[PDB]
Amino acid sequence: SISISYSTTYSGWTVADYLADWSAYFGDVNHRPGQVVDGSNTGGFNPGPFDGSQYALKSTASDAAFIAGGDLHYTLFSNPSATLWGKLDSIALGDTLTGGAGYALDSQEVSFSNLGLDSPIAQGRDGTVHKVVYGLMSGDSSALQGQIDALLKAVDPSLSINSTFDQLAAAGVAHATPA
Ligand code: HEM
Ligand SMILES: [Zn+2]
Ligand SMILES: [Zn+2]
Ligand SMILES: [Zn+2]
Ligand SMILES: [Zn+2]
Ligand SMILES: [Zn+2]
Ligand SMILES: [Zn+2]
Ligand SMILES: [Zn+2]
Ligand SMILES: [Zn+2]
Ligand SMILES: [Zn+2]
Repeated sequence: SISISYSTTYSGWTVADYLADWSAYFGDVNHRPGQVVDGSNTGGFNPGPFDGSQYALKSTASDAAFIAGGDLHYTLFSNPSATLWGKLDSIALGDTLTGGAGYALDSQEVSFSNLGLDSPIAQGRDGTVHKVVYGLMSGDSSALQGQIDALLKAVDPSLSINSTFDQLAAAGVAHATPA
């Protein structure tokens, strides 16, 4: 079942409000045709170069960053091209990316783990893993939100992305860490 870690700063926040805030502050890195710049808005894999247990990306607007964890593969130019696929077990959100091939966030705000998301290569860019991560890269947490909402309801059908982190802690899903 999904497990969430949150800084006590966010106890009274809803998951949706947190995600919409973080995504707006991270912004859109403009990873799209004609706009990809190696070393600026590609992010990186650990161990990489195009596969690993982590994919991490820093904002180009702010100090926000995220780390996706699991078993992740990027097809680059191979068919189906520009597809991230594999198993997505976790998403960590916060600021100030450190490390590398592991990555960590200096300020880890919220992490969602045991996501259990998996997308085979055959689904291409329509895979859930691709859509969740590419959404974050593009300033849009909607895909992530939809997956979190379904996972929460699978544990306890009255929970949702409009639950506060404290409500999720009372339901046994979330765990606070010191600010
Ligand atoms: C090491 C990391 C990455 C590198 C070096 C990389 C490189 C590139 C390059 C060079 C392009 C431009 C290709 C073109 O438009 O012809 C591109 C486009 C794209 N990338 Fe990435 N990328 C990386 C990570 C990712 C990740 C993690 C995702 C998804 C979660 C992704 C999704 C896309 C998408 C959807 C496009 C547009 C594809 C198209 O329109 O043909 N990329 N990438
Ligand atoms: Zn955009
Ligand atoms: Zn192209
Ligand atoms: Zn694999
Ligand atoms: Zn493998
Ligand atoms: Zn922050
Ligand atoms: Zn599957
Ligand atoms: Zn219930
Ligand atoms: Zn109930
Ligand atoms: Zn706990």
